[PDB]
Amino acid sequence: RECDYCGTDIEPGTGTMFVHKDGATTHFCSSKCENNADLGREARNLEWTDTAR
Amino acid sequence: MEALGADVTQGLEKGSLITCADNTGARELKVISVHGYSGTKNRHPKAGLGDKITVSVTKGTPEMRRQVLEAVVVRQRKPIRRPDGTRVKFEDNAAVIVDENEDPRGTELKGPIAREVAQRFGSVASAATMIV
Amino acid sequence: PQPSRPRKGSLGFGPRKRSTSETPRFNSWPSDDGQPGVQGFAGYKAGMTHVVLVNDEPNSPREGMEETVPVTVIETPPMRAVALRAYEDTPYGQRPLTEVWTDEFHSELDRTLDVPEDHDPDAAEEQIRDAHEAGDLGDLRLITHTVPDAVPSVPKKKPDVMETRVGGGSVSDRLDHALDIVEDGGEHAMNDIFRAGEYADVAGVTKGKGTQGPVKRWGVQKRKGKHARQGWRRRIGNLGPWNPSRVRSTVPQQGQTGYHQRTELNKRLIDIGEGDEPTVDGGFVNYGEVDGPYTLVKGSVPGPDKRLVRFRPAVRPNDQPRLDPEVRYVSNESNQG
RNA sequence: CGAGUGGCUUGCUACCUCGAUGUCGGUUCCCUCCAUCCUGCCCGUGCAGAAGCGGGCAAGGGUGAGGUUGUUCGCCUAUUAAAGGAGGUCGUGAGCUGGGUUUAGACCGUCGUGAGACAGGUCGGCUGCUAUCUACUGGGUGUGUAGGUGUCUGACAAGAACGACCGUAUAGUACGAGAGGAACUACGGUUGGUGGCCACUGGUGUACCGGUUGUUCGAGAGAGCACGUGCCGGGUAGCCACGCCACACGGGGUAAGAGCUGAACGCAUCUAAGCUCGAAACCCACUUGGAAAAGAGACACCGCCGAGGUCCCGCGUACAAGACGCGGUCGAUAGACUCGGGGUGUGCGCGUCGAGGUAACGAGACGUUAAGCCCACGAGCACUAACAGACCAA
RNA sequence: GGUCUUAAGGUAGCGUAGUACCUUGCCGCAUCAGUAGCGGCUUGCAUGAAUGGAUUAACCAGAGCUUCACUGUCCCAACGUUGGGCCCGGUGAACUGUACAUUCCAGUGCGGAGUCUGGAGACACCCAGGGGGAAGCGAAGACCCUAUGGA
RNA sequence: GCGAAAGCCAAGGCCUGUCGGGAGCAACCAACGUUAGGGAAUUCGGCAAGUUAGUCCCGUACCUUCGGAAGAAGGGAUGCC
RNA sequence: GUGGAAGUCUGUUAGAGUUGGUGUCCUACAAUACCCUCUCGUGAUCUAUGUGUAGGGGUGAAAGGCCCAUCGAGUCCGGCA
Ligand SMILES: [Cl-]
Ligand SMILES: [Cl-]
Ligand SMILES: [K+]
Ligand SMILES: [Mg+2]
Ligand SMILES: [Mg+2]
Ligand SMILES: [Mg+2]
Ligand SMILES: [Mg+2]
Ligand SMILES: [Mg+2]
Ligand SMILES: [Mg+2]
Ligand SMILES: [Mg+2]
Ligand SMILES: [Mg+2]
Ligand SMILES: [Mg+2]
Ligand SMILES: [Mg+2]
Ligand SMILES: [Mg+2]
Ligand SMILES: [Mg+2]
Ligand SMILES: [Mg+2]
Ligand SMILES: [Mg+2]
Ligand SMILES: [Mg+2]
Ligand SMILES: [Mg+2]
Ligand SMILES: [Mg+2]
Ligand SMILES: [Mg+2]
Ligand SMILES: [Mg+2]
Ligand SMILES: [Mg+2]
Ligand SMILES: [Mg+2]
Ligand SMILES: [Mg+2]
Ligand SMILES: [Mg+2]
Ligand SMILES: [Mg+2]
Ligand SMILES: [Mg+2]
Ligand SMILES: [Mg+2]
Ligand SMILES: [Mg+2]
Ligand SMILES: [Mg+2]
Ligand SMILES: [Mg+2]
Ligand SMILES: [Mg+2]
Ligand SMILES: [Mg+2]
Ligand code: NA
Ligand code: NA
Ligand code: NA
Ligand code: NA
Ligand code: NA
Ligand code: NA
Ligand code: NA
Ligand code: NA
Ligand code: NA
Ligand code: NA
Ligand code: NA
Ligand code: NA
Ligand code: NA
Ligand code: NA
Ligand code: NA
Ligand code: NA
Ligand code: NA
Ligand code: NA
Ligand code: NA
Ligand code: NA
Repeated sequence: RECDYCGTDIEPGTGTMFVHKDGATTHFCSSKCENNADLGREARNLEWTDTAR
Repeated sequence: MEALGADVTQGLEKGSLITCADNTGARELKVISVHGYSGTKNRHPKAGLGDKITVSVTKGTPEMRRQVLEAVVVRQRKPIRRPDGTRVKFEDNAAVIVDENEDPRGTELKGPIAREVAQRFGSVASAATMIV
Repeated sequence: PQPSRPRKGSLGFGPRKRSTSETPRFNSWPSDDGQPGVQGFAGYKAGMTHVVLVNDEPNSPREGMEETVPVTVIETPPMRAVALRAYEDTPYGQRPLTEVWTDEFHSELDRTLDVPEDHDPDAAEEQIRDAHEAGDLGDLRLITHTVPDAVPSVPKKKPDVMETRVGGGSVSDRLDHALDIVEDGGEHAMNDIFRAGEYADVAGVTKGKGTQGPVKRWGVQKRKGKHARQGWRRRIGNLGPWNPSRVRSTVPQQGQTGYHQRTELNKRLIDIGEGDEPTVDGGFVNYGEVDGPYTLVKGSVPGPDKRLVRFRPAVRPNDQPRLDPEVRYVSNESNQG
């Protein structure tokens, strides 16, 4: 699996899946990503993110 | 009851206010008790995903208001662990009003539902739009 | 009315004092069923990671499916049964009769023992066989020790010594089996005693926490609400009633917490290998790198990293053995981050 | 109607304390009783089944959360297997609380000529002490057993280490006209309790990194202060619970009870002798402590001019002193350095762009730059420091 | 009852009251559930007109209640910060003390014993702790009665 | 900055609100920070703590002695260049 | 629009007061203290100094409050052994 946020591979037996109100799903590899997301930031604008890279 | 097939950290308590994820006319539900549960001195009875809880309607249609009904917890903000180790959490806390047979009192369920709730309440599941 | 409520903490692991030996001492052994064999082994705790397993449970609606399981990595290099002690039955229970030692000793066993320079193995063996002829021979055990020097991550070289019982077919048969192991050099391994998938009981001295209060040590509540601001926060209400006018040992009080012996039952052995397959990137925190004989224990094990832990075939298993579980993945992800 | 038991209520008495034994209720924390509410094992039934009612043994465990009231009590709600009662100075103020009773202020009603009163109501109205002894929880130093190392034994001691519920198969089956509707056994899970653990999720994290406000060091750079982080964002190790792991069965002897054989009493009789079974209770099993068990223990080796130990030095798997554990050049114990593994989030400077502005100037953008800064972890590595050396000892 | 005591015999109002014994009065609102709170009723144990009655905008560290918001008050506790606590140098009191004193379970006794009686347990000394007991320390009981006491 | 307000800093004063040394510095206590999900379930009682907050624009109910109620409530904005 | 009234509002301006915490203290720093919270703050306001009223007497927006840690009758000595 791949983190729907930063893009790196999610270590199996790890991570959280957030279920949106509409039913959409978001797999996070860590708290760092979830939190950066809750701040309304987009992974593309964060230089440390594989996405952005 | 049947194994949920997932570990749950009850995220609700007696007195908690949660969303009524159906079209019964009840918008907000207040938890009153958890079916088959017994706590311990000073402990607030707790309820989470997959539990059948007794509830009272706080908001909604006049006729639905103040009524004491039964329901099933379909979503909770506090995480739950699936067999593969992953945690799953929802955007809100929600329950669907149920009857003696556990058939949804309503005709449609609003919002997603946890797959684990299926292994317990079939008719509730077979009325789901989205099952995550 | 005053609602009922279970007392705080168990009264079965006391007194809650500092353990006498950092090396655990089993107070029970498995039953003499199968073929003769040493009934235990030891290793050093390293850390934890998880592994993905194939549901092995025949009664699980998930049997055959992937499954994440926590595991504690324990370095289990070969040990050495350096002697065979014999006990004799007497009106006062069992008492050591004699011992049969060897001559081949690990270079540094003299850091702990005054290694034998002159011993009569045969005389010892004779005395034992006579005892057995007379029918006064009590169980048979082996004096065993570890080789910390084989484990780099562990500072000590001084070996840990413990006695492990030998249960086997007949007394004559296992007596012979014992002597055979010893005579060689006593060198034996985890393989020889356990098979992945079996249940074992792991004993060990828990992590020490020094002195702690009733709240942490016994689980009593903290003062609540207004009471929490009056000058008392983590002290119990009282040491007892007016009468009896004395404090009962059953009231939760401050004291040593941690560093006690514990024998955790029915621990499943997920796998027994060798190498660095289970090691974590960056190395196990506060431990080091694993690359040698190891054992993966399901769940947790008492004690801190580096402490000696002991294995014994479960004495009261609930489930039947389900040998060699399929391991599809062992996480090596860094434990830092 | 008659005979009793208890000492929870109330009343009686006036034995004890007026050079004071701190009140009610609550709370917290410990032990107990049985007249048993649930759970186990049973008997009867107006016992078809299911659901009950009544009774026996039985105190192992459980007996919970809330709305009114200071309340105890009690009323009420939803859960529950059940939400039992009682004793411990109406257990518990050198533990807490201080809502009520019952100080000094005040109001109302009633009574009184009045001061003022009330077995009426109401608002406000204080909680002292550095533990000598004893007691217990934990930690040491000595002596006794009578040189040391290591490994054991087990007299005894503690435990609830486990209690309980739901679901599935059994089975829409036995039973029953039907409605309805079991069980043995085998499984899965939950709850309460218990012990341990931190890979996972979560909290902390005044280590650390970034952003940014005010001010001061002229600007820049880089910094101090703003309570012991200015605030905001992220967060490693560790510690933790909201996270994770583990916590039987089965034997033995019994109670109530079901029976066998069996006599007194040729019959009958579960009992008088004998015997087979049979409770969550008892014993064992299992976990923990345990040579100071005065019968003060056992075994193996080493040693009595030397075994071993203390001090010392580098350190923690340990730790309030003390104790404990490991390493000490025959070395990786701690530090430096370098890698690895991690945390932040892209440094200074310079270049280009930049709304504009004659210009000066210019917030900010891109590049150089997964940069810069930082790490309580691991590895490599004898470079530095574990040197020198003292002592006790049959 | 359809007057009598003793002059009159409660009018406007308000009312289960900060006044209502019965009392958690009855009905309603509100809550899952409300001896509370508010509204209505009200025969008021024992309301009522400057002993002022009713009512009232504004004001209030005044008494009671409800809602939104908020949150470690709680479920259920954790980690951290600073000052202590702990060890070391120096300084250096007080409270309290009939004696003895390692106690525990029972009993007894002026009926609430470390000391009496019977048993049980108990090798000595020392450190830290939270305060069960010494009917712990502190104060010749404020309550109550008594005194041919006081004010 | 509204300010004799806060915070920071001059001049001027001080290190005498006058005992120190050591242990990652344990339990426990005083002040205090942060706590997931729930959100008064706590309690005599929301006690304690928390929330809100400065300024500008919009907008503002019952009631009223017409003064008030009122900053009612509620909504939006806020830097730098 | 001007004007700028008020036992008017906000306000740790100075200054006055003292509600809650029933916190810290309770052989105290203190025979009435410390901290946070809180009330007033152009007026019946707060305050220095001077000055008057004296014990069954003062003084009292009244609590039997106050009259030098002394008040339902101050303090000292005497009556008094
Ligand atoms: Cl409930
Ligand atoms: Cl408390
Ligand atoms: K008395
Ligand atoms: Mg991760
Ligand atoms: Mg409670
Ligand atoms: Mg207090
Ligand atoms: Mg980690
Ligand atoms: Mg007393
Ligand atoms: Mg009985
Ligand atoms: Mg019991
Ligand atoms: Mg009492
Ligand atoms: Mg009690
Ligand atoms: Mg007491
Ligand atoms: Mg007291
Ligand atoms: Mg005290
Ligand atoms: Mg009171
Ligand atoms: Mg009151
Ligand atoms: Mg009162
Ligand atoms: Mg002697
Ligand atoms: Mg600072
Ligand atoms: Mg009323
Ligand atoms: Mg009149
Ligand atoms: Mg005696
Ligand atoms: Mg007296
Ligand atoms: Mg009196
Ligand atoms: Mg008089
Ligand atoms: Mg929270
Ligand atoms: Mg409440
Ligand atoms: Mg309550
Ligand atoms: Mg407050
Ligand atoms: Mg004014
Ligand atoms: Mg003001
Ligand atoms: Mg004057
Ligand atoms: Mg008076
Ligand atoms: Na206090
Ligand atoms: Na306090
Ligand atoms: Na007492
Ligand atoms: Na007395
Ligand atoms: Na009480
Ligand atoms: Na019982
Ligand atoms: Na109640
Ligand atoms: Na008493
Ligand atoms: Na008190
Ligand atoms: Na009390
Ligand atoms: Na039995
Ligand atoms: Na001995
Ligand atoms: Na009147
Ligand atoms: Na006032
Ligand atoms: Na807190
Ligand atoms: Na005491
Ligand atoms: Na005008
Ligand atoms: Na004050
Ligand atoms: Na006078
Ligand atoms: Na005189």
